[PDB]
Amino acid sequence: VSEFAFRLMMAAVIFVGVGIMFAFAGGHWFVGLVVGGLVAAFFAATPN
Amino acid sequence: AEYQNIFTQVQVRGPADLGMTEDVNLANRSGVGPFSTLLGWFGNAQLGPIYLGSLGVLSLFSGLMWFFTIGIWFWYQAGWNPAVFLRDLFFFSLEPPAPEYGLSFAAPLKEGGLWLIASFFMFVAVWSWWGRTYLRAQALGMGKHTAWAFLSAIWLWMVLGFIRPILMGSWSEAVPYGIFSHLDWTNNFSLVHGNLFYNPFHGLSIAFLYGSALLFAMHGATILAVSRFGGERELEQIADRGTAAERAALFWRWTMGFNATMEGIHRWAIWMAVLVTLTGGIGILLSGTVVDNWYVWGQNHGMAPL
Amino acid sequence: MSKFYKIWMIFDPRRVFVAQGVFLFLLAVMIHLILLSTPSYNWLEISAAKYNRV
Amino acid sequence: FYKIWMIFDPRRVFVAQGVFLFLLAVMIHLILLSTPSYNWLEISAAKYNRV
Amino acid sequence: MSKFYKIWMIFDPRRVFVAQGVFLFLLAVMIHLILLSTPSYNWLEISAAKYNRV
Amino acid sequence: SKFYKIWMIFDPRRVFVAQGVFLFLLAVMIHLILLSTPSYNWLEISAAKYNRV
Amino acid sequence: MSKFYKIWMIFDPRRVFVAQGVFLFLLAVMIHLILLSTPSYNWLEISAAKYNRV
Amino acid sequence: MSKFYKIWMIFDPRRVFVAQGVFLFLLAVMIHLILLSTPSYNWLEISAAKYNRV
Amino acid sequence: MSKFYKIWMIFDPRRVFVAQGVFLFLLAVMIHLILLSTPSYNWLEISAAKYNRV
Amino acid sequence: ALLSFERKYRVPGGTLVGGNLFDFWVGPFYVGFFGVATFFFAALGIILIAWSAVLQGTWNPQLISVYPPALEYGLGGAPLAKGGLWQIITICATGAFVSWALREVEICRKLGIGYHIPFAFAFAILAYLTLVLFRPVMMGAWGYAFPYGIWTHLDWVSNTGYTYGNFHYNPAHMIAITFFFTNALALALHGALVLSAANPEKGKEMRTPDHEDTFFRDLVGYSIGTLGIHRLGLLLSLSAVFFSALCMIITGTIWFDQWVDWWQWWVKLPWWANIPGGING
Amino acid sequence: LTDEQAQELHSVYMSGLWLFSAVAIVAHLAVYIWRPWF
Amino acid sequence: LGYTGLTDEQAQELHSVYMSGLWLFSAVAIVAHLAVYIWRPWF
Amino acid sequence: LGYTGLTDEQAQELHSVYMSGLWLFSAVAIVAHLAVYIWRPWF
Amino acid sequence: LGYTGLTDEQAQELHSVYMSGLWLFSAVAIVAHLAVYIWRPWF
Amino acid sequence: GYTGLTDEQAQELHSVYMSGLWLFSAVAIVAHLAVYIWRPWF
Amino acid sequence: GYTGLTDEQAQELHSVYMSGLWLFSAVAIVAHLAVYIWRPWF
Amino acid sequence: LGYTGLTDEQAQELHSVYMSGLWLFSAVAIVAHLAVYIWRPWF
Ligand code: BCL
Ligand code: BCL
Ligand SMILES: CC[C@H]1c2cc3[nH]c4c(c3C)C(=O)[C@H](C(=O)OC)c4c3nc(cc4[nH]c(cc(n2)[C@@H]1C)c(C(C)=O)c4C)[C@@H](C)[C@@H]3CCC(=O)OC/C=C(\C)CCC[C@H](C)CCC[C@H](C)CCCC(C)C
Ligand SMILES: CC[C@H]1c2cc3[nH]c4c(c3C)C(=O)[C@H](C(=O)OC)c4c3nc(cc4[nH]c(cc(n2)[C@@H]1C)c(C(C)=O)c4C)[C@@H](C)[C@@H]3CCC(=O)OC/C=C(\C)CCC[C@H](C)CCC[C@H](C)CCCC(C)C
Ligand SMILES: COC1=C(OC)C(=O)C(C/C=C(\C)CC/C=C(\C)CC/C=C(\C)CC/C=C(/C)CC/C=C(\C)CC/C=C(\C)CC/C=C(\C)CC/C=C(\C)CC/C=C(\C)CCC=C(C)C)=C(C)C1=O
Ligand SMILES: COC(C)(C)C/C=C/C(C)=C/C=C/C(C)=C/C=C/C(C)=C/C=C/C=C(C)/C=C/C=C(\C)CC/C=C(\C)CCC=C(C)C
Ligand SMILES: COC(C)(C)C/C=C/C(C)=C/C=C/C(C)=C/C=C/C(C)=C/C=C/C=C(C)/C=C/C=C(\C)CC/C=C(\C)CCC=C(C)C
Ligand SMILES: COC(C)(C)C/C=C/C(C)=C/C=C/C(C)=C/C=C/C(C)=C/C=C/C=C(C)/C=C/C=C(\C)CC/C=C(\C)CCC=C(C)C
Ligand SMILES: COC(C)(C)C/C=C/C(C)=C/C=C/C(C)=C/C=C/C(C)=C/C=C/C=C(C)/C=C/C=C(\C)CC/C=C(\C)CCC=C(C)C
Ligand SMILES: COC(C)(C)C/C=C/C(C)=C/C=C/C(C)=C/C=C/C(C)=C/C=C\C=C(C)\C=C\C=C(/C)CC/C=C(\C)CCC=C(C)C
Ligand SMILES: CCCCCCCCCCCCO[C@@H]1O[C@H](CO)[C@@H](O[C@H]2O[C@H](CO)[C@@H](O)[C@H](O)[C@H]2O)[C@H](O)[C@H]1O
Repeated sequence: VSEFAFRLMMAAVIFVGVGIMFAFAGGHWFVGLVVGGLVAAFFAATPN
Repeated sequence: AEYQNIFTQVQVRGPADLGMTEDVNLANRSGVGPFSTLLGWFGNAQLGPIYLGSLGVLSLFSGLMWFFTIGIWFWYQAGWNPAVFLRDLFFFSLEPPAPEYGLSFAAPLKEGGLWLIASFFMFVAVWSWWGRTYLRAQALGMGKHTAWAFLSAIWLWMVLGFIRPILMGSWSEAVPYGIFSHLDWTNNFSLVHGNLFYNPFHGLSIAFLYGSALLFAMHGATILAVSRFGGERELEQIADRGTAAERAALFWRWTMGFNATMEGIHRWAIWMAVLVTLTGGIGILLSGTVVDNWYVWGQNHGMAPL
Repeated sequence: MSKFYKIWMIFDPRRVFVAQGVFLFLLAVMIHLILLSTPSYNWLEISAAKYNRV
Repeated sequence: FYKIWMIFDPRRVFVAQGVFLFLLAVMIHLILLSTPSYNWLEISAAKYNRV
Repeated sequence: MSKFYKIWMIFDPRRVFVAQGVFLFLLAVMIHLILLSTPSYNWLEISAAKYNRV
Repeated sequence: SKFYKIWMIFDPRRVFVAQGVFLFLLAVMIHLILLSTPSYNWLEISAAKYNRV
Repeated sequence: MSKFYKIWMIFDPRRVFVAQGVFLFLLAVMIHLILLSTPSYNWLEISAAKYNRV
Repeated sequence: MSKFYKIWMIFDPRRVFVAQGVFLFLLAVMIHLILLSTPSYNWLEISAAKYNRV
Repeated sequence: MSKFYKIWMIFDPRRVFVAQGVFLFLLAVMIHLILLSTPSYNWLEISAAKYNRV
Repeated sequence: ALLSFERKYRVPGGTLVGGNLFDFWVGPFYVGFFGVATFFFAALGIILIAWSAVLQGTWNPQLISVYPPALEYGLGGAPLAKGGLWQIITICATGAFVSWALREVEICRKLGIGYHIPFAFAFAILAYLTLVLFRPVMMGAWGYAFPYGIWTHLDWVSNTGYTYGNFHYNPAHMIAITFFFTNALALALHGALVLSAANPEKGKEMRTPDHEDTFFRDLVGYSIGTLGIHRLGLLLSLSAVFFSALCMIITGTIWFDQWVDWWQWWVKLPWWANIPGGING
Repeated sequence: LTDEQAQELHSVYMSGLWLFSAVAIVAHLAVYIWRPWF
Repeated sequence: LGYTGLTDEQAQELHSVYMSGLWLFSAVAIVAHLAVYIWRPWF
Repeated sequence: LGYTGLTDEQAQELHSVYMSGLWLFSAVAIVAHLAVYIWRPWF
Repeated sequence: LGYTGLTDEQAQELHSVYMSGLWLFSAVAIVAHLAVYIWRPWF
Repeated sequence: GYTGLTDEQAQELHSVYMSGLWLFSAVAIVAHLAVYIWRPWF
Repeated sequence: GYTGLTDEQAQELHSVYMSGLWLFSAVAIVAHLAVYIWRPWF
Repeated sequence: LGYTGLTDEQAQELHSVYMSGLWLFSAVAIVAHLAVYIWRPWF
């Protein structure tokens, strides 16, 4: 399991979690989806 | 695991390559731009230079005018509201004039004249860009293959927007400049002409689109499967055939019973790609002008039960 | 207003001439088309009405 | 339990533990706020007649 | 304006000639098309109706 | 104490970046949840309090 | 104020000039079309109504 | 306070100037479009209402 | 307390400054949009209603 | 007969099943265990298609059709005349495709090359199974699959696409179409560029990968490189097929109404949902 | 992953776990006082 | 000196022949426009 | 400056003839504008 | 600084000519705005 | 130290992080105290 | 100096940029005053 | 500490200047908030 692979699985799961959280908190699924995608992309693009 | 050569595991960067010059006018050439590590994980991370000749600048200016004209009309449809503009962006449309104007230029600006202006802009831009591709092939002494491959798609585009409206006698037939407006134009075109599925040239165009996907999956997989023998360097495998070319040929020789060469597979590729738009343009041209109901036509020509 | 000539020392004459020609042509076509768009200025239809043409 | 830091990469272990704990905490907090019996905002709103 | 000639020393003559030929053809066909589209100046229908052919 | 070992392993730059992003996300979460509740929409609290709408 | 010469010691005159020309033209055409949109500022419409061309 | 001159030791004027230009132009056009959105501040239509041009 | 400055040693001044600028401008835009959203605090609506503009 | 360079590659080995029982070449074709399997399945499928033609009463190649069982049979069997021949031919087709892929795996092993080709073919096989196995089973009826006729399977396509309005509004459909169209564009560009480099203007020297990099940087200010273009082609085709199978796995299972209404969620975003003006205001 | 290094890391991790767990336990007791769930 | 690698005398000759062609084309255009405007004016 | 390095006399003559052409074009445009306004004014 | 290779004197004369052009453009724009505002004011 | 930081460096970074955290904690405590005074939520 | 600018030229650049900023701000202040006179927004 | 090559005095001066900017920004923010509360309190 490469560093990139672990970062990718973590990005997916953190995207799901923060998307759920901001979908409930933000009043719509779109806000949660956008926040999750943004944070996960910023996480996965950055290496270790 | 076993490496599959889909991403470069190690990147290397060196001097900025400014390219060659056979008959290139160095003056119009730009300077090397930045380097993209993310995009370099898939290919050449270098950006630029960009050649900006006389047909190139003409194309840039005309395309800027076309896109900007569509944008201004979209803002007008928004009530100049940025929030609406970002809400109804897909649903906007710079529609052509309604059929009662026919081919006449005497249409109100709000009633399709602006569409005529933007269409002129895009026409000029695309034709100057075709000239640009031909000239850039000319400067480096290369064949004009990219120019003709572009001319195929240009002909489909001209049929959709210019030639078919002229033949039908109304600008109302042409495609609007909208996101879902042109999707709806496509679906309505099929419904009006009676199941475009039974257009033989629509079927041929789909055959060659499916064939382009099949052929590029096959060629990409083949070249990646022999990239361990330097299969990527296709030009040198043409000039000096290696074990990569022979293994690639023999795979398909033993699979299908026949094979290509390192050069002729690209002849297959270019023809498979250009037949898509060639047959598509023919089929759109015949629709309405010659056949108004493709399913009844199919019935009369086999192709469908009576 | 007696010093503009040296722009020809910072601008390639071929590039600027082509840019000017393209710009003037596009602008002229756009204005002629706008005039044709307006029913009060389309000279073909104006002469059609004044001379009683179809 | 001592070999956990050896077989398992400590960076992975720490990141996974932190992310999982944060997600589980927000999930349980959302579950509480969903039901009308442990939603502190709604309960206090009904308590002081502030809603 | 008696010195307009030296522009040939700036732009390639073949370039200018082929570009102006393409431009002339495009402008001519565009004007012909505009005139054909308008009912007033569509000469074919003018000769059809005027000679009572239609 | 004894927690300074957490700074012997993890890179401070990514730790600080993640901390900033997480804190902004959490603060946005709390403010958005509060404005989601009609009982704590301070804007509407003032609108009714000052007889605005 | 009387010191703006130092912007061109770093910026390229050619790029700056071409970009500003394109921006000025885009702004001008955007404003002209804006005025043409509003019927209270559509000079062709206003002249058509004043002289009874419709 | 007036010691921010070292910010250009941190940021090149190359990127900073273009970013400032695009940002300020974008804010200007955004706010002007916002004003055009609201009928209470669309100055062309308000001038039409004052001068009875509709 | 005083030992805050060393964060500048840890972090890139250029990247930190760009991130702070983009984050701050996005935050300001978001808050202004939030205020505009409620008719309670849409200052254009309040001013028009107070001054009888719509 | 062999190519002028073939003999040094025609060596034993690489076979998954057998190893000398079915290690030979019939003409150019490599016959393996899976070669035998795929020949049997394909011959059976073709003969059964012809037999279904005579049961249908037509010999027009464009009128021959082999329909699946009706919706009433659910996911069960069917008489050969009703939907059974279609089920047998689906068995034969699946077997033939899988055997073809595994025969390609054997050929890859014997030539010492990568397995990109059988993998890319497995993508097409799974799209086919999405249309004939996954979607019908998730829906519960073999009658939701397509018939085996040249023009009747287009009738299946049209009826399915209009069961959900205009299918153009499926977003997975949109990304799949963008992938297909850009894949065709990429194929055109790649073929043209390589042919232009290998075939110069007239009677002059052949060009170099640097020359084609130069051409595409002078054209669009970029070049992806000769390894990158083949990566991109494989990715575009495989992802087009993936999102094709995706658009038809969520259709009639997750979304049931006209797909256009999907795009309502964006225009009803509360901040600008109720603004007057615009197309939908 | 030397045994001393891993053991010290384990000691620190267990200490932090106990601290966080005690804080959570105090929170749980205060919550039960606020409202019982069982 | 210049860009196209030409002199002034050959430029003069080329300008002369191009101007002769332009005047001929424009004169034929003028004659055609007169014929049409007499046939059917647009003013 | 001196990206082309054209000798100042050459730039002078180039600008002079370019302005000659520009003045010619603007004069023809002015004449056409006057004719159009007289035929059918927009003011 | 001095990225583009221009020197102080070149920058000064370039700025002088560009500002002369800017003032000319601004004066033409001012007179055009005055004419339009007289024809139809917006305030 | 496998991340490059030594014991003195680690102690300095940890102490600075703790002091910043406690300053944030004082600000947050004041904020929550003010919010509770304005209206209790318990 | 991450672009090769010394103290003097950095100071001079900041002074001229600030002069430009103040010029822009003065123009904006005049515009805002004129608009608020034409149509106040409070 | 490192990771950027800076010195102690460079970090101190950069932080002091940045804090001057931050305090100016926050003072303007306080003034604006007070003005808004006066014009229309949200509390
Ligand atoms: C309900 C709708 C109808 C239908 C209605 C139509 C209509 C109408 C058309 C097609 C056409 C096609 N259909 Mg169909 N089609 C249907 C069902 C299908 C199905 C299916 C599985 O059901 C498939 C695979 C297809 C596939 C196809 C393609 C083979 C073909 C499009 C070729 C192409 O790539 O043009 C894409 C390329 C272009 C259009 C030219 C673009 C190139 C030019 C130069 C653009 C310049 C770009 C510009 C300068 C800048 C771009 C802007 C920037 C990027 C922002 N159709 C159903 C039955 N179809 C087209 C065709 O030709 O077939 C006869 C066509 O007109
Ligand atoms: C009426 C009921 C009570 C209540 C019932 C409870 C109960 C029961 C509990 C809490 C707990 C908490 N409550 Mg409470 N709580 C209430 C409502 C709230 C509200 C609100 C909006 O009203 C807020 C903001 C909070 C906030 C909190 C937190 C202070 C605390 C959870 C800590 C945590 O999740 O760490 C997780 C987050 C992290 C660890 C961040 C680090 C992870 C990052 C994101 C990813 C890892 C990367 C990084 C490099 C890893 C390094 C470190 C690793 C750990 C190795 N509560 C009401 C008032 N609350 C919990 C607690 O007390 O914990 C001690 C708990 O058990
Ligand atoms: C064989 C048929 C297929 C095909 C082939 C094909 N397409 C082609 C070609 C070929 C062979 C080209 O050579 C040509 C090309 O250049 O490709 C890269 C092209 C092309 N196909 C394109 C698109 C395209 N092709 C499509 C389809 C297809 N093309 C078919 C599937 C489609 C679809 C499916 O709709 C699209 C959208 C373009 C990428 C390109 C033609 C570009 C062109 O003509 O551009 C003209 C410009 C405009 C009209 C608008 C420009 C908009 C800009 C924003 C203007 C401003 C620019 C800015 C000022 C730049 C600033 C830069 C500086 C900061 C440096
Ligand atoms: C996944 C990306 C694209 C792709 C890739 C791809 N295709 C591939 C490969 C790859 C990488 C191969 O290696 C393999 C090959 O050998 O290519 C020549 C192949 C192949 N793709 C083929 C076709 C094909 N690919 C298609 C599509 C695609 N292939 C994708 C777009 C299509 C479409 C879109 O319609 C077709 C028709 C073959 C040329 C070949 C596989 C040949 C094969 O399966 O061999 C064994 C079987 C036979 C020779 C005949 C079997 C006959 C049946 C038993 C009876 C008929 C059943 C069928 C259901 C009838 C339906 C008829 C109606 C639908 C009209
Ligand atoms: C750069 O690199 C590259 C190359 O080059 C270097 C390449 O080239 C290629 C390849 C690309 C091309 C050549 C371009 C053209 C390709 C296409 C347009 C793609 C689509 C292709 C086709 C439709 C072609 C036909 C495809 C198929 C599937 C037909 C295959 C044929 C058969 C089904 C026969 C299979 C036979 C088998 C398995 C043997 C079975 C044997 C037995 C059971 C026992 C013996 C039996 C017998 C004696 C029976 C009779 C004989 C036989 C077997 C056959 C003859 C008789 C028949 C009845 C059929 C690529 C991609 C490339 O990138
Ligand atoms: C929807 O919103 C609307 C449009 C309604 C309202 C929004 C309006 C907005 C946002 C407007 C923005 C306006 C702005 C930013 C305008 C800026 C205008 C400027 C700066 C114009 C400057 C023009 C300068 C010109 C035209 C200079 C021209 C110079 C020449 C022609 C001379 C050529 C130069 C030479 C010869 C240089 C010689 C020197 C050397 C060394 C060769
Ligand atoms: C939507 O908006 C609408 C359309 C409604 C309104 C908008 C209108 C707008 C924005 C209009 C903008 C108009 C502008 C900016 C017009 C500018 C026109 C200019 C600058 C024209 C300049 C023309 C110059 C010409 C024609 C020069 C011609 C020169 C020659 C023909 C001679 C060339 C030969 C030379 C110089 C010899 C050189 C040789 C040697 C050896 C040096
Ligand atoms: C629905 O229910 C919800 C989800 C809303 C309720 C749930 C809430 C939850 C899950 C809350 C969880 C809260 C938690 C776990 C909060 C943790 C907060 C922490 C750890 C805050 C720490 C802050 C520390 C800060 C801000 C430190 C700042 C440091 C400075 C300002 C100094 C800068 C110097 C640095 C960064 C390094 C110095 C450099 C050298 C070389 C020493
Ligand atoms: C969804 O939730 C809503 C929106 C409802 C409410 C939630 C709101 C939230 C979560 C708000 C969050 C707000 C935050 C975190 C605000 C933080 C603001 C801060 C700390 C801003 C700091 C700004 C600092 C600035 C602007 C400093 C600028 C510095 C200068 C202008 C001076 C130039 C600097 C130089 C020259 C560096 C010195 C370098 C040398 C070499 C001397
Ligand atoms: C903030 O936004 C700004 C304002 C800055 C810019 C944004 C602009 C935007 C958002 C633009 C959006 C553009 C879109 C979505 C365009 C969509 C275009 C589509 C989907 C086009 C699809 C098909 C178009 C076709 C097939 C057009 C074909 C046109 C021709 C073949 C040429 C037509 C030529 C004609 C009609 C005759 C021309 C000759 C004369 C004399 C008029
Ligand atoms: C994977 C990333 C995206 C995650 C998406 C997961 C599916 C949806 C998860 C959230 C589902 C519940 O999320 C919540 O639902 C309620 C349903 O009333 C909606 O909330 C809406 O109604 C509630 C009352 O019920 C109001 O208080 C609120 O003002 C309004 O927006 C929103 O949708 C969201 O606040």
